[PDB]
Amino acid sequence: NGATFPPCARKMERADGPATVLAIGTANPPNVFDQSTYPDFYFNITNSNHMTDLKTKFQRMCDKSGITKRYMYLNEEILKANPNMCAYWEKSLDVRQDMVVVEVPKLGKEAATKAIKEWGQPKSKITHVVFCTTSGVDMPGADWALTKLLGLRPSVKRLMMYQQGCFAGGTVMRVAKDLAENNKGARVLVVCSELTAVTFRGPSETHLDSLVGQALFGDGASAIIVGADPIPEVERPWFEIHYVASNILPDSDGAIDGHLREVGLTFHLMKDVPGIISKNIGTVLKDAFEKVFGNEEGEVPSYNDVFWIAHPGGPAILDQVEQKLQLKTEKMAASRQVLSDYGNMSSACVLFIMDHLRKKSVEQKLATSGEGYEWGLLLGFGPGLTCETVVLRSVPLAT
Amino acid sequence: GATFPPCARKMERADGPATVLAIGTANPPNVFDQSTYPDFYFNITNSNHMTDLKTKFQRMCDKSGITKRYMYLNEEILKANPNMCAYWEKSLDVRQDMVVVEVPKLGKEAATKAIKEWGQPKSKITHVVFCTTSGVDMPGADWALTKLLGLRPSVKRLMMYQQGCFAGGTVMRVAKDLAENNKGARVLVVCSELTAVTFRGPSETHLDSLVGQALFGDGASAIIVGADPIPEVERPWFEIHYVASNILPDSDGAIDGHLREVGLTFHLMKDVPGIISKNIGTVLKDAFEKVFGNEEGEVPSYNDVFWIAHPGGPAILDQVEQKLQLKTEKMAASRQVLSDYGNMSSACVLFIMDHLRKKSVEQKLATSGEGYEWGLLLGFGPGLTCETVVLRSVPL
Repeated sequence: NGATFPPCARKMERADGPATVLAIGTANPPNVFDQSTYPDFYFNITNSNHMTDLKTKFQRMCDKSGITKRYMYLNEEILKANPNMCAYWEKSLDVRQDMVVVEVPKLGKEAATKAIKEWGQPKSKITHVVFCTTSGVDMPGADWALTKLLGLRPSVKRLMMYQQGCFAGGTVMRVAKDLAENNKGARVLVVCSELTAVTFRGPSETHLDSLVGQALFGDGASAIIVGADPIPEVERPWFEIHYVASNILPDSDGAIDGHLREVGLTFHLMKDVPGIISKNIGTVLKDAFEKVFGNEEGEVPSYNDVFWIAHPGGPAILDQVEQKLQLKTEKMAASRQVLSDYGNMSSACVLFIMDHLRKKSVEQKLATSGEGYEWGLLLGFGPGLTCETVVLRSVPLAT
Repeated sequence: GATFPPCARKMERADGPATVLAIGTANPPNVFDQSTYPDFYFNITNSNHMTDLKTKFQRMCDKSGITKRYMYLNEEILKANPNMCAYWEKSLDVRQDMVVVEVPKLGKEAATKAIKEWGQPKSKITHVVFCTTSGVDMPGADWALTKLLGLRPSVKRLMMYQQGCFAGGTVMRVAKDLAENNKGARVLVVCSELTAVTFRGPSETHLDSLVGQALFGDGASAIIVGADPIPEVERPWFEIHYVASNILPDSDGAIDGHLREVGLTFHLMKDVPGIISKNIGTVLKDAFEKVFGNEEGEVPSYNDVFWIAHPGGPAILDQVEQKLQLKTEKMAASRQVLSDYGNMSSACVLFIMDHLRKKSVEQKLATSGEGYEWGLLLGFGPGLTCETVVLRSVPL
């Protein structure tokens, strides 16, 4: 028998509208690093100035990175007091953990305070917390730590996403979607907070993929408030989450691997990451657009007629996706702007881009929060090789 | 505040409650008798000179409520790794080498059993939730499990790392929203825990680390969760109706865990059984109001629901029983798993769920929950976090 007790009404009432972004806040550590002269600083502080050839290669990596500056919790004083972090391969995890278990929820709190202020509702209305970081682990997690720092209700429903990597900006959108939609009244605080203190290390002539990481990764935290059924005249919608998908791309074993070791977090590239992403992105998107839009003539937007939020893992990914899909160069502009101003902040990146997109749209008096377009994409890429796809709708603006 | 015109939900949602459709479990092959574990433990850590500490540990084991545990570790592995037999040696790297391979492996064993019971093609799994407190890696154990099972590369994964002992409740809360908000979703949930990250030699000045050595065992459990079971094809066992999370008052620092170069370290700083047992009544009173209302004759007593309680240790079960005035039968299923397996962290509560339905079938009871319609699943861990889940059984 597949017998069951008599049905009862859904005991936890669900919402009816789509999960909606209601506020966005961001924060970065206070130490600014100009990319043009980062090689000078980096080879000085790692006591590596005798590696003249390797410094030239690193100057090339920095010059070609698409990054103008980065923010970091680390500075010269902290690094000098921790020589094991300045070496390429010395036991360090303990001091790295000591830093990030405190500083990632601290930075997350700064971003969350800004999101909550914009939202304009009292903190006690937050029912769910999603915390995402690739920088350290602890028990209780950063989610608990953030709850304490902000003074949220002790009954918030928390989800702690540790050690996930660069695609997880897409993942948290996918997680928040179901939380918000399946729970009437739920208001989800999503915080992504990333610090390079776990990955910073000195240079090695035989590990150029680890060196690329030293040129690309920067610090940042972003926070959003997600809910369904926004309260009219009280809350303000900015983006709607309509579709989510995840894909391990074909032939991509080992493309991006990271290991938490006694020497800290190591970062490995072993496949042509921009090549794998660009080779497969068309089928990923074609499937997503079919699910969202169907396929009747004149009903499916062209890729040039949606807004783009693409994780800028490096400039080559954006370049090769733009080439493969024949995007006009303005499509990737917002994603490139955040790469320029902040570098690769791992999971936090895509929310910085989302914030930049709406703020530029308002300033330039465009017809929507997504550059004048109704529909858009948010894409995360990372270990797997995992591609996270999110189809969004903007909101109309007065032009 | 304007929006575009509303449209129908683009990913259709389900209508019924999230339902447990299958359960499978698995344990490493090395069995450890709890009565003689102090002999084994003090020998393999070369600590036989700590005569008074061993007496203390024999007492802890005698009173643990545990008869046996399963572990990936054994004498051979431990002799090859003296840095794990010391109290405080750099070891993380070898611990990680073990658990990044072995926790998805053990999870795959439990998952294959769940999937076989479920009876549906594995390509029908749409989501994976992987939960562990044993190691971290990128890609994570969710990706590894997906590869080992041959699941569809488009499965939507949720990787829950470094969670701790409450997370068996957390994954029920996560699976609920995944299943209910997505028509057709079938969620593979796996909890897999290995003591290789926490095992270490004894210290006469850190008795709380000695607690973990007496209580923690290894295991993995897997469930298939979905809403709207396919008629005459899938078989419901339990329904998820209500979930809540609470950080209990005055519990700051009661249970901390840190991942260090010496592995995962375990710290107890307040009266954990006391904090849980003194605050659980308020938590459950709230959940029962939300689920059943406040009307005379409408709300079941705690004695008239089935219990699935994370057996962090015997004192938690004993004090919850006393503070809530439970008859002794209520904690029996939870105590049975503690006896047969020890504290398997997040995986425990799903072992208890499996035992409960299996004992119900073999004893020809009226429901999959010991004959009771409504039940509770509780997880407890760092925070101090209490995860509460109200379940419904099915008639038998």
